[PDB]
Order: sequence, then C-alpha cells, then structure tokens
Amino acid sequence: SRTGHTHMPSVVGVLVFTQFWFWFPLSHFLSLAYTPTCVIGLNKDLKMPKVQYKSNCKPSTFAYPAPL
Amino acid sequence: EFLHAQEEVKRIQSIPLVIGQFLEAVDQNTAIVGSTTGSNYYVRILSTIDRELLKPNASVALHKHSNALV
Amino acid sequence: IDINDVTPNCRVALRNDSYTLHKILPNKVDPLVSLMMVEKVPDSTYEMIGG
Amino acid sequence: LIRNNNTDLMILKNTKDAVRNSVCHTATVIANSFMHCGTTSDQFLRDNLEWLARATNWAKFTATASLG
Amino acid sequence: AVQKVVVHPLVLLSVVDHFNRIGKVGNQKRVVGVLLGSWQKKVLDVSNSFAVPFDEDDKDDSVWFLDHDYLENMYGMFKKVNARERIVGWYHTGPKLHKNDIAINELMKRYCPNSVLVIIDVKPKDLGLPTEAYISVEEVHDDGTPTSKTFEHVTSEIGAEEAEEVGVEHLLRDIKDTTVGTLSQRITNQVHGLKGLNSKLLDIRSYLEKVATGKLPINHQIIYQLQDVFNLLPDVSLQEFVKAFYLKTNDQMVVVYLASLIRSVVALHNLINNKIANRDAEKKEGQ
Amino acid sequence: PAVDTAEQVYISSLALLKMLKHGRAGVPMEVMGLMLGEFVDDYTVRVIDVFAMPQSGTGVSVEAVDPVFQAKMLDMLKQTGRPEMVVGWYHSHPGFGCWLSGVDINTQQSFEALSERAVAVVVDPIQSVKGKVVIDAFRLINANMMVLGHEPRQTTSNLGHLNKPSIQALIHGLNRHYYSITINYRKNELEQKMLLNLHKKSWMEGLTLQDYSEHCKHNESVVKEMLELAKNYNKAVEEEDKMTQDPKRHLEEHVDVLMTSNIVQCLAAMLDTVVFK
Ligand SMILES: [Zn+2]
Repeated sequence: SRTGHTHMPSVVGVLVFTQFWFWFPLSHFLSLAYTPTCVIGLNKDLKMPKVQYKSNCKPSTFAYPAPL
Repeated sequence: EFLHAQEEVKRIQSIPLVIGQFLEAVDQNTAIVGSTTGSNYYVRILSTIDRELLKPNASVALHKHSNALV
Repeated sequence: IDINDVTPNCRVALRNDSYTLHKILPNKVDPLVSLMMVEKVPDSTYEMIGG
Repeated sequence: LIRNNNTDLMILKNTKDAVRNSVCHTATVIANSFMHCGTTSDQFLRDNLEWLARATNWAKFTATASLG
Repeated sequence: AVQKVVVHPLVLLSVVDHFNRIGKVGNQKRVVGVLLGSWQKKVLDVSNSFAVPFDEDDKDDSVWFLDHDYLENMYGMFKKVNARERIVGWYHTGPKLHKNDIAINELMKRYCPNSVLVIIDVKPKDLGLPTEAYISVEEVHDDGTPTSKTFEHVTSEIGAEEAEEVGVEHLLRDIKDTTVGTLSQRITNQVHGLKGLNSKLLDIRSYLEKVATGKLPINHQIIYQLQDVFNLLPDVSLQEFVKAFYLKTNDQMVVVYLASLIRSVVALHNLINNKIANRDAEKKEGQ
Repeated sequence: PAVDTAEQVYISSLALLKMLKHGRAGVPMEVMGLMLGEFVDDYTVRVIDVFAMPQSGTGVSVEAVDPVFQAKMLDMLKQTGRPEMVVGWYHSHPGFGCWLSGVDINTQQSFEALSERAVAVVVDPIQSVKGKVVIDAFRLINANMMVLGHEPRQTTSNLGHLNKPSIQALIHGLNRHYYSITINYRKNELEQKMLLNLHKKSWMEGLTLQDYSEHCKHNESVVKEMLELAKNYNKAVEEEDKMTQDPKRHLEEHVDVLMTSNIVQCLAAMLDTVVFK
C-alpha cells in the first residue's frame, strides 16, 4: 500500500495471473493488482472540490505517452 | 549434467555404425562423405575426430540414421 | 541462398525428404586432379641453384 | 479513472490487424481489458463486434471476463 | 537343474502393477502369476509374466484355488503373440514362503519340468535385488536325515533386453546417476559396500544366534560355507604383506602427488592469466 | 465442443515397456496392440497397460484386430482384476518415422467411431536408440473443421505446447489430417526403485579392488601420456607468452582421472585391511 502495508488483493492478483500458464481465464486476475496512481482531495462534505495541485518538475518525466 | 552430456556423445559414437569414405572437408565440423550404400551425403562431423588424421578419401564410420561422421 | 551463386556444374546440398537446396559446396573435382595440386611447397630455393 | 481515461486505441487496432490466431485473439482481448480496467469503457469491444464474435468456447469466457 | 535365473524389468514392473491392482480392488497378502521365459544352457531368462486368479484360506494354510484353466488360456494367447516364450515358472509377491508354495510348485511342474518360483518383493529394499529364486528339489538327504520336498535357492540376477534398457533409462532419466566414476560417487559406493557387508554379517550373526540357542536346526551347508569363509579370511599383519602394501601405497601416493602438483601449477597459470586480464581491463578503462 | 491443446496421454511405465518390447520383438513386421486405459474427464487419457495383438500378416489394419482374441483376453484380464476400457491402439513404425499413413488414419477413424477420444500411438523401435524414446500420440482432425477455418484443437492454456513437431510428421501431414497429443509418463516411486534395481551395483563391486597389475599398468600409461602433454603444454605456454587450450585441457583431464583412480583404490585397500580383520 501507500503506507507500506502489503496489499493482499494485489499479491493475490499477481499470483493468480502468474498462474495463467495453466489457465488463460485466470489471466484477468491481474486486475486486482491495478492501483490508481491518484491523489484525490476531499473536503468535510465528502465531495471532491476543484483544487489545483502543484508539482515542481518538468512536464515530460511524468506525462502520458503521446499518440503516435 | 556435463557428465551426462559427455556420456550421450560417447553413446552416439555407437557400435552399429556404417562404413563410408570421407571425401573432403567442407568447413569446420562438417564434411562430405560417400557411404558404402552408394550415395554421397553432406554430413556433420562430431567433435575431436583428429581432423589432422581426417584426410580426404579416408575410411570412417557413419551414424546409421543421421549419417553423421562419428 | 541467392540463386545467382548457383552456377551450372556446382555441388549443392539438399535437405532430406524435401530436397531443398540449402548450401553451395566446393566445386566437384576429379580426385586424381585434386590430389595433383601442390599443398606443401618443396624446400628448394633459388639459392640452391648455381650457374 | 473515467475522468482520466486517456487510453490509446491505435496500438490496439494495429495488434488486432496483425492478429491471425485464436491465441493472439484472446491476447488482444485481455490486453484491451487491461488497458481499460476500471475505466468502464468498452469502446473497442463495442466497435469490433465481428472480431469479438469470432471467439469460441473458453475464448468467450475470456471476453466476458475482459468486460468485467 | 538351473544354475542362474535373470529376471527382466518388464517382469518386475508387471508384477508390481499386478500387486497394486489386486490390492486396490481388494486386500490380499500375496498375488500369483506365471513367469514366461527361455533357456540358454542352465540360465533361465524370465522375460515376461502374467497374473492368474488365485485366493486361499490364510488360516487353513493348505486350501488355495490357482486357476489352471486360466493359466493355460493365457499361456496359449501369449504363445500366439510370441512363440519363443514357454512357461518357465511362477511368481508370488509374498515376502515369505508358505506351506502352499510346494503344492503350487507341484501344480506348475505339470506345465514345466524345471518349474522355478520367483518371489518378487513389491516392498522395495536397498541392499539386494527384489527377486529370490527357488527350485523344488526332493532327494534322499546324504545327510541321513528325513527328507521332505522343499525348495533350494537359485542364483538370481536382473538383466534387460535393449528395447527394455531404452525404456528403463528413459523412465530413470531424471534420477539417474552418471555412468562414470566421479570421486564422490566412488567414495559413496565404497560406503554402501561397507553398509552391505555389515548387513550381511549381521544376518549371519542372527542366524548363528538362533541356531546356537536352538530355535533352528543346524544346516550343514550353511555351516560348511561359514567354515570356508573363516578359512578364507586373510592375514593382514603378515610382514611380507605389510611391506608390499606400503610399497603399493607409496606408488599410488607418488602418482597422486604428481597429479596434484600438475593441477596446482595449472591453477597458478590460470590465475596469472586472470591477473593479467584484470590489469589490461582496468588500464583500458582508465585510459 | 473442441478438444484443446492441453489433453495428455499418461503412458504408464508398464505400458511403455510393453510397447517397446513388442516393437523390437517383431520388427520389421508392423506390430499392433490395444490400450487398456481410461479417459478420466476431458484432458486425461490414462493408458494403464497395453495389449499385444497376434501378428496377422496383413500388415496393420482393422483386419488385424482379430476381435475374438480381443474379447477373450479382455474378459480374462477383467477376471485377473484389470477392468479397463480400450482407449485406442498402438502400432510400431520400424524406422520410417512416427506418424500415420492412410491405413492408420482409417483404423484410427474406426476407433474414434467406437469412442471419439481414442488416441493412436506410434513407436519407432529402430530410432528408439537407448536414451531417446521416439513415441508419439495422435488423433484425427475432422474434415469439416479444418475447411471451416476453425483450428483443429482449442488452445485454452500454455500446456500442450513446448513440443517441436517432427519434420517427418509435417511432410506426412501432421496438422492437416491429425494432431500430435502430448505424452506424459506416470512414474511411481516404487516403480522407479524397481527400475533402479536393474543396474544397481552390488556391495561386492562397491568394496572390491581393481587388479593391481592392471592398475600399475594404467598409472604408468597415463603418467607417460601426461608427461607428453606436459612437454606440449610447456612449449605452448612458452610460445604463446613470447608471441604475446588443448594441452592444458587434456592435462587437466589426465590429472583428474589419475587422482580419482589412485585415491579410490587407496581408500578401498585401507577399508579392506580394516574391515576384513
Ligand atoms: Zn501405420
């Protein structure tokens, strides 16, 4: 997890995905190993307000791959 | 495993081999032979068959199936 | 293999059961002629000849 | 994920074009599933109904799993 | 008589499979079959076998139902499949004999004059072969003792056709040993030899204990062989032998010394080459 | 429904040994037999044992089955305690490859008609040189499925692949009329130990000593050879280091053999002197 705790869904998903050599349908278990790389700000009302996060780095070391 | 592979090579250098005349050496570890069956083949030489002694038109035993010079 | 290297009267190797040409071998030479070219040069020299 | 669903479809289109075998077919299905996981966007599967319909036996199992 | 019997891997596997299937369907101490083979001098070649239906009363110890009709039918069909394999004996997968063994060997002698029992122990041991061979001989004991129709041991061995060697080797490819003497394996073989010698000596000592106390009678052939063994024990404290022994040990040790010296010199050459290579690489990297 | 490229035929140790024996015991005549086995669920064909067929002279075909012999011996094997169906047939191809010919295809079609899971196995005893068992299972591809564009066999897992199909089988139509099933072997620990008993050495040979005269002769011979290699290796090192392998390698092999043989016999002699008094 983000705090260092082992992510049980993620480890289970990776193991079962690795167990696709014997059964392709289990190859989808890797979905459990997908974690959104999101930082989401919530205020007291538990609704997402329009905030502007500020990262001090070049806009090419973390940008989406360009369409080719 | 290395010992096993050595033993396998020593085995493929087996007993029921077929006589033939090594005609010439094309490259390293490959040469042309003419088997006493009356046909000429482009076969592969095993390793360390004394290529110094392996002179053109030399009596040599051939693998019965692959015709390799062994 | 490129065809252009496959000239008439040249030896070629053929795969088993498919007779597919997969190598160009040394040109065939009559054994009597082949054992007629000099491989090991004599040891005589122009310094061994006088007059 | 839905707000940021910056997925690329041309690469998947190229894979689909290059595919010939059922193995690669299910591979493309699963890769689409991975590239669309948590995005709820099945645009590729709703566009290539003929391709998706060329599946059979456990390939249909895998395609439905990709949907999930 | 028969001096040797060589059983085959196919026979061993068939016996094991027969016992397994019988003990899976039901429960029985023994399972019985016929052994088919050929003779070459007094060397039987047990190259095949087939199970026969057979059950007995383990309490009575004298009632059994070996199926002669089944035996002959199977023998005929095996003759049809292969002809150079005539009934040469029978086998039962019992670790120990029974009072029924003589009777069943009498039954089998109708199909073979020199009928031989082969006890093939499905339980796998670690010192000896899984087959023990017995031939029923009944003769007036020159000993002068009452004579009873009993078995006599026959030398047994395991041999294989080439078409069986290929299968055996393929099946054992994963757990096979090298077909060459590597020093570790040779030392291990010597240790196993000591183990086997100790086990055999222990068996002989236990038999001597039993015969001495009185549980068993004195077997004159056993005692003769033991006497000959003790006659055959060498004398290693003899001076003329100690001197030759030291001479040979010194010869072997000088050969070993030369070998080790050569090996050390070669290793030094290898390290010289490695040091030079490292020097060259670091100089090139620096420049 | 579609058989996938994951089914395996589990040939027992006894079945394989019987197959090879029959093949090399009736070469060159095409030997044949039935497979007393079991289809377990959909991916398993357990060939528990085989069942030789008498040589019928008319090659290998349905005419060679001799059904009366089949029924009689199957009934008697059941009596023995071996109640297994006939999961296909085996027949040898002595030296001319491991595939199916037209008659083989017809026979396997008949077997599939009996039950559409039977596998036709082929063993080539001639090229089954010890160390390499050239055996292969097969089943036919329905004429409709191939033309329909659908693959002959489903592919749901990576199991089943990892096998390189033979060039002979390709040129004889491996995938156009049939397909090669993967052969697995069911080896029990007890069976493996029984197999080991074949060449298992005796404690005698473990504790025995090489002839001493022969040992001395061998040591002298190898030491002379190692002397010659030492001279060669000296010249090689000198020339290479003056202008800046086979001698070193051969010398290492000779030193290794000398050390192992001499040490083994010395220790065997020590053990004998202690143990036998
Ligand atoms: Zn055939």
